[PDB]
Amino acid sequence: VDWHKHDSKRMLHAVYRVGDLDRTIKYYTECFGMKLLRKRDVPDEKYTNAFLGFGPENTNFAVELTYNYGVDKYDIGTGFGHFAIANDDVYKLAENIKSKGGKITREPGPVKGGSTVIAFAQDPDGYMFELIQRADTPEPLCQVMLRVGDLERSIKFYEKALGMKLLRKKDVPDYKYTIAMLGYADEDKTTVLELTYNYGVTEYSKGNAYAQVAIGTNDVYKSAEAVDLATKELGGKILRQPGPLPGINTKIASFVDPDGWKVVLVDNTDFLKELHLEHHH
Ligand code: NA
Ligand code: NI
Repeated sequence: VDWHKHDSKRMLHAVYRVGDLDRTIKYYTECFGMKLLRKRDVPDEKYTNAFLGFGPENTNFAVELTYNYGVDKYDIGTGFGHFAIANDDVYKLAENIKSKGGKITREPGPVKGGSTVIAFAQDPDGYMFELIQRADTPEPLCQVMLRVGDLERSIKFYEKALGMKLLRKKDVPDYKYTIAMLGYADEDKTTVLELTYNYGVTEYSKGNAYAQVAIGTNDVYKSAEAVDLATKELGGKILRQPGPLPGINTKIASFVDPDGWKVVLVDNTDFLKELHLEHHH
């Protein structure tokens, strides 16, 4: 209810799995112009994380790659849409991606109409990146797009569970889809969650590739209460109850939305503590 007004939430990162960490890092840095921000090896649990993006994690959204030792392939499934990168010259960007050995699946040009210039690139594991031409972006990693079976239900869920704003809604009956942009700030200044409904399609597979999106909150207990209240009316479920993780002590909670997409809430202060320990110690 009123807690969302008092909280200061932020989209932190999308977490997903990759077959070859160095290869992805090279593709993102050379083709997409990302920076490698942080890398954490966790050999006791046979994984390595790498965080990449266009600005420091304390002010920007990132991608969090997970490499499970020896595991070289995953199943993306049908529900996962794409990540989007906004850039002021998509023709040049798509040419860069090709010249670095990357793959363009949809050549640069205006969309449906037109006239926004877009392109699509495909990464080594198969994840799609929409390239969107925007003149002066403050946050290039600008969308995570997921498919959903009931858009109204989802919009209400992200509003009530997570305090997101419905930023934009666009129905395109000519092509049998509707989209919504959800987030914590104006669409052109932030990373949005784009939810896509295809007419008469109510289920998709979650696969095992995409893991979750992480959202920072000033109180995981209060935010998890809000989520639990939402899930009672609309669907989804708390998975990990709010509390500190052993050792590091970062407070988190996790849940699934009405479609099965996974969200992790992270205590904002604890997240900054994590970043600090990596970078300054
Ligand atoms: Na599309
Ligand atoms: Ni210190």
